[PDB]
Amino acid sequence: PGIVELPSLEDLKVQEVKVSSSVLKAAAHHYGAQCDKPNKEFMLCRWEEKDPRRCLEEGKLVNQCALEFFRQIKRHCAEPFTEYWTCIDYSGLQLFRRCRKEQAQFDKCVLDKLGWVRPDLGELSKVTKVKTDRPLPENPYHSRARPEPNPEVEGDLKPARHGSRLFFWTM
Amino acid sequence: MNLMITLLTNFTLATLLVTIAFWLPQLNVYSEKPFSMKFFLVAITFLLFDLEIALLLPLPWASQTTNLNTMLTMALLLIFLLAVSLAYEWTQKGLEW
Amino acid sequence: MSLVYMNIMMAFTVSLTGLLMYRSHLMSSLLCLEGMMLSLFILATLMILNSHFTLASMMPIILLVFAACEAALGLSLLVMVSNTYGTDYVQNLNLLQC
Amino acid sequence: MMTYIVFILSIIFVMGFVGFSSKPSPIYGGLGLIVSGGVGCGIVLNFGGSFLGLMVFLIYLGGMMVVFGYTTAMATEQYPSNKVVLGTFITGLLMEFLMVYYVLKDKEVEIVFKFNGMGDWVIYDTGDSGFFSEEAMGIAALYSYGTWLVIVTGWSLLIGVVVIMEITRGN
Amino acid sequence: LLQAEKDRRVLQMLRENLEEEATIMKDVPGWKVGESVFHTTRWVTPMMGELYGLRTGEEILSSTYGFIWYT
Amino acid sequence: MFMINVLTLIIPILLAVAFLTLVERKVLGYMQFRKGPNVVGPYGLLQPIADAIKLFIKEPLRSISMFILAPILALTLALTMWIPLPMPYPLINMNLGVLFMLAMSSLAVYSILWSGWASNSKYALIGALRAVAQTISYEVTLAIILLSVLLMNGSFTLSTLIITQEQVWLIFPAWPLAMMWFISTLAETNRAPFDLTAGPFALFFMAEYANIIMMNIFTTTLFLGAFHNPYMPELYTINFTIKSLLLSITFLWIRASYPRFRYDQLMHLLWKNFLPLTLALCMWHVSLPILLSSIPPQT
Amino acid sequence: MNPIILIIILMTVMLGTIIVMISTHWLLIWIGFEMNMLAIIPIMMKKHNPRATEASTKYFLTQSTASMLLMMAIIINLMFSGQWTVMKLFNPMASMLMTMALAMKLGMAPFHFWVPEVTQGIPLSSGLILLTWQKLAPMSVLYQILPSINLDLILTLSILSITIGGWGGLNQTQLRKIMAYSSIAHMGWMTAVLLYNPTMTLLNLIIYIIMTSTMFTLFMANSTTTTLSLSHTWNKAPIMTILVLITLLSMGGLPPLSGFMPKWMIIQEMTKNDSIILPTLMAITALLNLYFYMRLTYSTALTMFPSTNNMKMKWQFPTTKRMTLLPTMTVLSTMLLPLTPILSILE
Amino acid sequence: AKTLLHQYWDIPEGTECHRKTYAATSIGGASGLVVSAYSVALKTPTSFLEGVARTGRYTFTAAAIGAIFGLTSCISAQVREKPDDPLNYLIGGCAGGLTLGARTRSYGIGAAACAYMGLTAALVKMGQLEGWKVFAEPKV
Amino acid sequence: PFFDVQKKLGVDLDHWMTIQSAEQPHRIPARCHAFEKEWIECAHGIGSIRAEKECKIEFEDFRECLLRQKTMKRLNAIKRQRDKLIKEGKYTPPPHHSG
Amino acid sequence: NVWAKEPVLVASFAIAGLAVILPTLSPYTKYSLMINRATPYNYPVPLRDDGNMPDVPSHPQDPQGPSLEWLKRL
Repeated sequence: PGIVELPSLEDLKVQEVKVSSSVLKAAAHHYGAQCDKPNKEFMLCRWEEKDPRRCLEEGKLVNQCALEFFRQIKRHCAEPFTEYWTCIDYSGLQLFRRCRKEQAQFDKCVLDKLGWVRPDLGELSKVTKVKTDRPLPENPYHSRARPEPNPEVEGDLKPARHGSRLFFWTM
Repeated sequence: MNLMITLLTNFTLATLLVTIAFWLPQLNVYSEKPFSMKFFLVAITFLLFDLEIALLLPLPWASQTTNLNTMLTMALLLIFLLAVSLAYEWTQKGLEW
Repeated sequence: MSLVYMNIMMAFTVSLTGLLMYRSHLMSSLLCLEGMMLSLFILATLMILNSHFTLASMMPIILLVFAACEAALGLSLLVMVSNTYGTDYVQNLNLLQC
Repeated sequence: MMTYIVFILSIIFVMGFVGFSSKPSPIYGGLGLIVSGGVGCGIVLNFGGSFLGLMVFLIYLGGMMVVFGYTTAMATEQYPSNKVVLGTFITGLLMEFLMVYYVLKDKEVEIVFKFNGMGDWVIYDTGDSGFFSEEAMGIAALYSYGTWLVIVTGWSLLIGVVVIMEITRGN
Repeated sequence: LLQAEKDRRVLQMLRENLEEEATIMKDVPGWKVGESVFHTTRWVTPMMGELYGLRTGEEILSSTYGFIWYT
Repeated sequence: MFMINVLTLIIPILLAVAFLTLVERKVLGYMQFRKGPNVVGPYGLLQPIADAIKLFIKEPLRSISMFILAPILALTLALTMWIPLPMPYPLINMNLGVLFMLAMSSLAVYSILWSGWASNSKYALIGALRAVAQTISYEVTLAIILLSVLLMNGSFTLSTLIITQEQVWLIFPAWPLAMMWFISTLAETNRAPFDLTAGPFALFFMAEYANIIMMNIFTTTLFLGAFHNPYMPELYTINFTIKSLLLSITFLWIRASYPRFRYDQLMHLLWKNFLPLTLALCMWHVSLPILLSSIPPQT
Repeated sequence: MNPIILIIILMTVMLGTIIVMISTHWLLIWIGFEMNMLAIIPIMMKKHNPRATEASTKYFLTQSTASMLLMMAIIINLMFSGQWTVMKLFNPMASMLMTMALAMKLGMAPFHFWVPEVTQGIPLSSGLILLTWQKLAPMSVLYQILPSINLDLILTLSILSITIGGWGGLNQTQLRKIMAYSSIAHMGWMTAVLLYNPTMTLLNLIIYIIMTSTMFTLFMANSTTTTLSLSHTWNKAPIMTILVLITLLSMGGLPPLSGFMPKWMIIQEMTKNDSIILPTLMAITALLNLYFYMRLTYSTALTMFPSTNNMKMKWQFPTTKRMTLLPTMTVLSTMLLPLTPILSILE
Repeated sequence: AKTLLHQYWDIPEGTECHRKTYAATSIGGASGLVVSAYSVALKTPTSFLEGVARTGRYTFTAAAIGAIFGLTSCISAQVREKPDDPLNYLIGGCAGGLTLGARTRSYGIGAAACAYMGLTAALVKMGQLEGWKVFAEPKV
Repeated sequence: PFFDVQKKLGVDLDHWMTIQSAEQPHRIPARCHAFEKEWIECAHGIGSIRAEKECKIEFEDFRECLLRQKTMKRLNAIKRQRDKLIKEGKYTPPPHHSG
Repeated sequence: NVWAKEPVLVASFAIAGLAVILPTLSPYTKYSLMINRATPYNYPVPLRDDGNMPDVPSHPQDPQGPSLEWLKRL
């Protein structure tokens, strides 16, 4: 029936953040702390219009903010960040309560040389307002109009006209 | 499918143990030459308590929700009904010998 | 139509014919009723798990616990039949003739 | 040992149902129904299936066949074959082989349906962020939402207990 | 971030699949090339055959049934 | 490497059960005034090995398919029932394993009933029917008590259980529940004081004692143990093994002392003493975390 | 048993049929049918003969397979358009199985083989409660699911139920089989209207329930199960004769009497369509099923059979029975001709 | 059944002769299969061979009814040539009833079969000619 | 009948088990959530027969979302064309292991 | 009295009665409700800015919204 709209690889080519599981998991609090202020624009895009093939621009934007974040943490402190995620790495499913010494070392690293107070609980919660450029559109469900209204049978009632109007039993 | 491999290996090694138990001795030497009612009450008794166990047992997965009052209420109602069934057969001298 | 559903419904029909036709006993008939119960359980379970029908996932467990106590009732009835006789044949039930 | 492992376990499932619905002696029927319940548990755990399938496996295999074989062994004897039983097994095996024939050698099989017989990985989710299950919070309802249903369920089971003792000579 | 990666990856699978479908059905009658069978032109989530078709065994086993019997 | 894992599980089950038999025979011997056995070889090891051999060369005689199918189920339970037991890294990370324990105990009840049917219409099969009834009267108690002792643990995953046992043991928040459960382990192992009750006797005997070792390992994991330190799990393995060994010696040691019940006294005692007390302890364990504000982290 | 236990079990029969009445969901309807089965078993086998044992066996097997076929139809309905709402279905096959399952549930002529056999070897209270509530329960479900039914099924079951409930009984002298055949005939009449205007079906259900209560109450006036016992009821009391006379003739369907009112109004709202062959067939068979009524009347109400002494001994003793509510239901169920415009009470 | 009764009414009346008899034999064989299925599933005729004999006899009698009915239908339509009367099929149903009485070897019973089957055939042709809706409208 | 103590007491004791798209406990969706929302918002004040007449498109859309029938039909057709052209030998397929 | 007759029954009804009644006395059920409500599973959604709320803090670091501090203070 109707043809589809698939935007090709012209816009579908941004270099991925090709780091692994444990490093990305152990860097998560600072990743949500300093950056991920404009990714809620992306998430608001995604929930106001549930049609990916729309929010590609802010997907590119959160990709490049993640890349710049890792560049900024790579040039500065720490190299023992690598020590920290390889400490947390081999512990099966990663209990964050395993590796604590190097968590403190990385804390003092980031706070002295760059800042970034670690987000406490419950700061990665607490539903948040943000602005966009576009107004929120009507019917993202590509919905037709209403089929029909019901004509409301209302108004006050007369008494029984000539009784039951059966074979007899009048009045 | 890893557990299917374990089940297959255990089943095959156990069948080889049974065939070692049977077809090993090559020295083929010399071939030579009412029920009761109170048995049945225990099984159905187990059966109905097992069914109410099936009703009870998803309790700890449910422990993270908001409606705590209704949870505690219907949980105590379920264990209370189970104990009421037990006390009913206990006082109506059912499972006795 | 998710072709496992095809032979599940086929084996349901064969279980139903096993419930219907039987020539010697009644416990085998009740056992084929239990197999039909298993068929209904499996079909509903696969559907609710496919559809991500997460809210009313009560259906297979409640279906089987209820039809379980149905089977328990059937066991008590067959015990009463076998206790007022020596066996549990389809025969020696022809009394109360029509 | 292929893609159709769910389909093969479905075939063995139909084999077990035909194995006790060919009307054997009832303890052989209980054996075949134990086989059927195990492979149906295999099918539902292939759909995952982690909780409910192995759950009611306890009630079905762990609670029913034991009591059936119990009553079957104690009540009647059939103590030491007939052409009707093996003939029913012949007809069931032939209809099974006919279904295998028309599935694998053709496009579709229609009794009164439209079955597309191919690789049944469809339908399946595209790896969403579930993080519990479906079955976990699924059956972890009945307590914050199930007011009426478990009340009438337990009430029906209590009435089942008093019915059973009455029939088996209340009081 | 993972959500954006998933979106780029599923659009990549759909684009590859429609190009290879345009090749693989080049001389068949009927067969409009981009048939959304659903009348309502919206975003619909694919069903892992729309994503993981034409792969022959390995990656469809690791993807469709990987979590279901991993370990 | 996974089949190598399977072989390293199920090759020491033979040595484990055989050396369990020599251990229990020597232990009963020193419970009495007996050095039995010590004459036959160095401290009696070749005596159980060669005695197992002699039991395999007995040449017995004889329904045949049923007689095949019962001990094969018993011993494949005895093999396939050490899978999720989390000696630190378990074989399969099952999301739920305790319900699998219950299901395969019910499969052991299947095994006993099939053997009783294969016994060919005997007063022994009536007694085996009674043994099936007493064995099936216990999975209520075991499942409900197991439900309560996992209720303080959130999930069925049993790795959460090895997390829970780090601070204190779980024997302290539930000791009488644990006592009733240990009596139910004595009950499920079908040994003294809970009795009574052909071939292949080695395979059936093997099934019973592997079931014993399973119940003792599961007891040791469920209630106590040590801490799972990663990158040296063998410390936890050693401490777990020592505690499980002491518990199994205590298990045979309690078997060494008391006469066995009457059947109707066993039923009377079971229902009218464990079953209301289970329900009362379990409803108290339900209302406990809401009155301590400590519900476990069901992830 | 105990009276408290019977209070609880009859309370659960009430609760099961109310849950069938009340829910918008399917699972609760199936649970209501099952609880109805589970609680209606111990009302049968209230005595201790193997007659009631085999009757309970037959009832359990047919009742159970009907419930299982119903659950099959519901799961097919969710194989198609998926919701648990009690409305129009979305399959000819699922509606086909559902009407067949409810036909085994209440009793149509392809499925009527268990009804006389279960109603013979039981006490009268069990038969009364099974007839009233087991014909009351599925008609609610049929009333709710009516706009999705192919008319061939309801029409064939209705025609065949009326004609087999007519043709059976002419050889039969046991009164319970007579009343069960009458139940089959009136359920066919209750079924044949449902695709046209269901108000008539529920009205015929009310009328038939009140008539059946009066009938079995006058069979509980003393311990009678055959016709010759009814001749002894003639010679022991005169009022029971004329009351059995009028209730039998209201089951016959004669115009100055109340049992004609469900027939004629059904004929009316049938024939406001172009259905003429169906009313004339149904009404000729409604002429047919009056003959066993009339031979019971001719036996023990207007002829005078010779009786046996010790009725002389029975003359000294009062009728110290209990009646649940006999005279109210009787004269309401017989003199209800000029209240035909109480049709519209049912909305 | 439905498709072959629609085949029978698709054959005009009208003269497309002995295809009418083919369709009527098919209808009679279907009805004989119905009643033979009831008579073998509600009797246990002891044994299976006697059951096959009873089924073949019932299907043969019903196919004989349909065959001779369609034959004298065609004979009336070709000799007297009044296409739209109930009278020819009254004669036809009487012929079918008398041949049923011949195959059961009863004479007055065959005359009763003549009377009733002729009246039913007259009803079928007459209501189909005027147009009377079978089973339902089902509208209101 | 259809009694409405359900509405007279006004308790949602049954209105949660009923359809999809209600309040699931952890707020997760079903597979065809928006399709049910559109079909129900098509069929709210609608007299159950013009529901068949005038909500046809979205009801067929919901049915083919639930079962996914024609999509599997088209998939089977494409796979059989793949089989006949690999029997032909033209372009031993670079769909697998390439773009 | 019945303390010698069926003592396990007496202890069972005692612990049962306290398990029923004992939730009426607690300073901790409100703590249970706060814990079991304030644990996030799904994504904390964003929303449109221009409702002009003196709430809903635009920064996750910003404590202007309702949060928890009794957690780390036990």
